Amino acid sequence: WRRDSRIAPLRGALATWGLTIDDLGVASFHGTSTVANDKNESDVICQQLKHLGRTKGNAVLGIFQKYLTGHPKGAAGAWMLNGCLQVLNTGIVPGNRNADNVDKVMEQFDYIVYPSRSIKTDGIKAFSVTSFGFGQKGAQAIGVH
Amino acid sequence: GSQEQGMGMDLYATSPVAKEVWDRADKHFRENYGFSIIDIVKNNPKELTVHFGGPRGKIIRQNYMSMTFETVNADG
Amino acid sequence: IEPAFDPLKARVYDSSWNWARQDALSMYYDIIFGRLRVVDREIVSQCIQIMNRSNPLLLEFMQYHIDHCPTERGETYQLAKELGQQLIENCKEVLGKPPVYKDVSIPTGPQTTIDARGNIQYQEVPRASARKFEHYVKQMAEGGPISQYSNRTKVQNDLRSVYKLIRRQHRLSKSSQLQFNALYKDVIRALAMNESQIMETIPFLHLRKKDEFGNWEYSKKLTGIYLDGLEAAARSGLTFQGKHALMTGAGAGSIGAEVLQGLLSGGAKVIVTTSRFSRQVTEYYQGIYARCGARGSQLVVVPFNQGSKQDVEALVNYIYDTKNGLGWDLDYVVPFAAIPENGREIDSIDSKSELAHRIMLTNLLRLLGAIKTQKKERGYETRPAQVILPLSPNHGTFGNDGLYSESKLALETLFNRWYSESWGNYLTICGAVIGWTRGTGLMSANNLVAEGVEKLGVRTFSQQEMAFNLLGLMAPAIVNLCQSDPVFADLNGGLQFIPDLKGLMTKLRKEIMETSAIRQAVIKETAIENKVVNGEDHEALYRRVITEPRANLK
Amino acid sequence: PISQYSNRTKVQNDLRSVYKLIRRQHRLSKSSQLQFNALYKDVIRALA
Amino acid sequence: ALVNYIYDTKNGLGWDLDYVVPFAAIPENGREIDSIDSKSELAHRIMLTNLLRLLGAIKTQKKERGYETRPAQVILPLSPNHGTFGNDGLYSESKL
Amino acid sequence: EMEAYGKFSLEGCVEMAWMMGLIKNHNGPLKGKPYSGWVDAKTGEPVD
Ligand SMILES: NC(=O)c1ccc[n+]([C@@H]2O[C@H](COP(=O)([O-])OP(=O)(O)OC[C@H]3O[C@@H](n4cnc5c(N)ncnc54)[C@H](OP(=O)(O)O)[C@@H]3O)[C@@H](O)[C@H]2O)c1
Repeated sequence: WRRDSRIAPLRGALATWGLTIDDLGVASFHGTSTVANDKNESDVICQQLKHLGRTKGNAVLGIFQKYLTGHPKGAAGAWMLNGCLQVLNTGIVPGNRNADNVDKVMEQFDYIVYPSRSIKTDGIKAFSVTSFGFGQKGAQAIGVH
Repeated sequence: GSQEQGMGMDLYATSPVAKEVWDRADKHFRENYGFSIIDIVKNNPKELTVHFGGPRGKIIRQNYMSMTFETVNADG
Repeated sequence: IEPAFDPLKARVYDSSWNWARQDALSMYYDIIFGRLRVVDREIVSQCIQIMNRSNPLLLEFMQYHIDHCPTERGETYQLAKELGQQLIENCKEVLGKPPVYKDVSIPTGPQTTIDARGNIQYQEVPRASARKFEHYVKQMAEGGPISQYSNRTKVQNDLRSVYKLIRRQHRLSKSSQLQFNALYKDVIRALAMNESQIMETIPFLHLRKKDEFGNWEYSKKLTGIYLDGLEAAARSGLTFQGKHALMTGAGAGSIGAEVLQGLLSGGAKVIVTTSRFSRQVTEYYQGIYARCGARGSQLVVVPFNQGSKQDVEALVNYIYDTKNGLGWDLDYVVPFAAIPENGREIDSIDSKSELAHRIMLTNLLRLLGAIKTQKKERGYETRPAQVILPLSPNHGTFGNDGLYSESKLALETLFNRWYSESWGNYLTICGAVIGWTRGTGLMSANNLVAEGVEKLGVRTFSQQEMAFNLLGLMAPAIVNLCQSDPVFADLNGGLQFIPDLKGLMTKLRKEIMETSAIRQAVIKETAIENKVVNGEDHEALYRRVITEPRANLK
Repeated sequence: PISQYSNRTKVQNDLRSVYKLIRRQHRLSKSSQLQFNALYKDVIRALA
Repeated sequence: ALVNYIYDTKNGLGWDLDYVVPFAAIPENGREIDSIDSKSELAHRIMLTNLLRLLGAIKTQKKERGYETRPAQVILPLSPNHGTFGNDGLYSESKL
Repeated sequence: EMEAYGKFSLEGCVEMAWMMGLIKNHNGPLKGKPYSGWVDAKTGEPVD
C-alpha cells in the first residue's frame, strides 16, 4: 500500500492483516477536556472512518484516558498507547467515568460512541490512538491484535 | 410584511386609549385561545405553547377542536 | 438554615441518545456472557428503556451489531441475535411514540428469619401470589377480609345503589321519587350526626371524598377511576412526555428516588434537589438518567436546603427565570424533603425538631407559595401544578415523632385552603397518605417486624411499589380530578384497621430481639463451658482454621 | 332546626313508608323490585 | 424560664399546676400560602411550637419533682377553621 | 486497575502501598522473635 493512490494508508496497514475499517474497534482519543480538541478529534476520526467505507451503524468505542490521569503534556500518547495494548489483551473497554453528559455536538458523529462505563467484549481486533499537539503537531497510530 | 417587533408598544404606554384596545384584544386571546398577542409582539418567540389546564383550561382546547377546515375531494 | 442553592453548581443531564447506544451495546455482550439470561426480568426492563430512547440512528447501531452477530460460536450468540432482532423490531414501532414508565419488576415481600445461631437476617422474597405488577394492582384493589366493609360504610354504599336504582328507573310518580330522596337524606344525616343511636371490602388503595360534614369517606367512584389507571399503568405503561416537575427529598434509595426514575422513563424533565451535593451524589443521579432517561427527558440536579427560606425562593426563581434560569413551568411538585427527628416526645422539642418542622411544613408551604406567585405573575393561568402532599396515617398514634405528626397533620389544612384561598388554578392538591414502605428509608429498622405485622392480613410496600402507586396519582385521569377538586388518596396498606400499631410492632420488635439474643447467648455459654471441661488446649486445637487471604502479584 | 337528626325509630318508620309506597305502586320490573328488596334487607341488617 | 419560676421552691413561687390555659396568640390576618412572612412564622412559633414546649416543660417539672398524682388540665384552644376561611396565614396550620 | 475496574485489588493496594513507601519488606528479628514480610514503613510493626 506504499504510496498507492487507491489505498488509504489506514486501509493498507489494516488489510495487510486481513482486516477492514469495520474491524477497527476502539479509538483512544486525546480528548483533553478542552472545548475544541474534542469536537475536532471526533470530527477527524469520524470523517476518516466514513470516507474509508465504515459501514453505517458500526461505531467505535471511544476512550478518553485523560479523565483519570490528567494531561501529561508530553507523555500523553504513551499512556494512551498502553491503555490500548491493555484493552487489546483483555477485551475490556474502559469507560469515561467523568462523562457527565456528552455534548449534543457529539451526536452528529455516528461512528463514535462514548461509553461512560466499562464494557467487557468478546474481543477487540485493532485500535486507533490519536494525539494532537501545539504547533499543528497531529499524530495517529493503529495497533492490531 | 411591514410587521416589526414591539410595534405600537411605545404608543401603547403613552396612549390610555390604545392601551385599552390592545388589552381588550389580549384579554380575549388569552381567555379563548390561551395566549397573548401582546407578548408575541413585545418579545417575538421562535415558539410558544398553550396549555389546556383546569376549568378554563379545557374550555380553550374546545376552541382549538372547534376549528373547521374545509377541502373537498376531486369527486365532490 | 444555611442556604446552599447555587445556579453555578447546577448539573444538567440530557444526553439520552448516547446512553442508549451504550445500554444497547452493553446488553448485547451481557447476553453473550450470560449476565443476562432470557429469564431475568432485568432484560425486559433494559429493553423497555432502550425502546424509550428510539432514534433512527439508534436502529442503525442496533442493527449492524446484530447483523454481524457470530451465531456459529455459541447459544448465547444465537440467543443474542434473536432477542436483538426482537428488540430492534419493537423499537421500530415505538418511534415517535411517547416513552413509558412500566414496572416489570417481580413484586417482592418482607421476610425476616432467625438462623439457628441466633443470626437475624431479612431478605425480600418474591411474593408467592403475584408475579407481574398487574397482579399487585389486582391484589390491592380486591381487598383483604381484615378490611371488612364497616356497618356505616355498608349502610351507605347500599342506600346509594338503592337510590341509583329507584332513580334511574323512571315510572314512579315524582310525588314518591321527590319523597324518597327526602327519606334518603334523612338517613344519611342521622348517620353522620349521631351514629351511636342509629346503629365487601375497602381497596387497600382508595381515594375518598368529603361529606357535608367534612369527612373523608371511601368513594368507590374515585377509587375506581384511580385503580383503573393504576392497572392501565401496570399493563401498557404510563407516559409523562412534555411534563416538567420539581422533586425534593429524592435522596438515594428513597421513595422520591423511585418516583424520579418513573418520570424519567416518561419524557419528563425534572429538577432534583440535594442537600448533600457531592460528586458521589452527582454521579448517582447521572447513573439514573443514563438508564432511565427516555427521549425528551432531562434531569437537572442542584444543591438546595429546604430549611432555608432564601433557598426556597431562590430555587423557584432559577426554575422560572427565562434568561439566566432554566425557564420552566412546573407540572408536578413532589415535596418529599424530610428529617429524622426520632426519639423525642413533647417532653423535648429540640433544635432539630424545630428545624425539621421548618423543612417539613413552613418552608414546604412557602415552596408551593413561591411557585404559585411565579405562575400568577408570569401569566401561566391554564397549567396548574399538581402537588403530591406526602401526608401520614400517624397523627400522634406512634411514640417519639417529636414534631413529626404536627407537620404531617398541618399539611392537611391545604385540602381546604385550595377552596378558600385564591391559588386554586395554579396549584392542585393531591393528599397522598403514604403507608409503610419497608424499602430502606425512614422506616428501616421497621423491617424485622415487616412480615410480622403483615401476618395480620394487612399489606406493607416496597419502594418501587409505592412509587408506582404515587406515579399513579400522577396519571392524567386523576390529575384532572385534582383540577376540579383536591384528592385524598389512602395509599396505606389497610393498616387503618390494626389499632395500637406501635404497640404491636414494639411487641414483635421485642420477641425477635429477645429470641435471637437468647439463642446466641447460649452459644457463648456452652462453647465457654467447653473451655472449662476440655481445657484451653483441647478446645483450641479443634476450631475451623479459616485461612486468612493474602495477595499474590502474578 | 339546624342540628336535626332522626331516631333509629324514625329511620325505620321512614324505611317503612318508603318500601310500602314504592312497592304498593307496582311500576318496577321484577328485576328492580327484586334487588330493591335485596338492598333494603342489607340496610335493615346493618341498622339492626 | 417561666415554668421554673413557677415550680422553684426556694426563689420561685414553688407551685404545681392544676390548669394550663395557653391562649397566647397573634393576629396574622391577611396572608395566604401566597406569603407566609416573618409575622406568620413567629405567630406559628407562639401558637404551636412553644405552646407544646410550655406543656412539655411543665411535665418534666412534675416528673422530676415527683408530682405524680396531680395531672394538670390543659385547655387547648382549638378551632373550627381548618383552612375553611381565607387569609389565616399559618393560623389554621397551628390550630390543627 | 483504576481505569478499568475503578478500584484497587489487594494486589493493587500492595503495589501502591509499596511504591508510596507505606510498607517495606523485612527479613530479620522484630522485637526478638524472627520475622519476614510486610512491615509498616512508619512503625517498625508488621503488616498482614
Ligand atoms: N416512607 C414512609 O413510610 C412515609 C410515610 C409518610 C410520609 N413519607 C414522606 O416521604 C417523603 C420522602 O421521605 P422518605 O421517608 O421516602 O425518605 P427519607 O429518608 O426521609 O428521605 C429524606 C430526603 O430528604 C432530603 N433532605 C434531608 N434534609 C434536607 C434538608 N435540610 N433540605 C433539603 N433536603 C433535605 C435528603 O435528600 P439528599 O440526600 O439529596 O439531601 C433525604 O434523602 C417525606 O416527605 C416523608 O415524610 C414517607
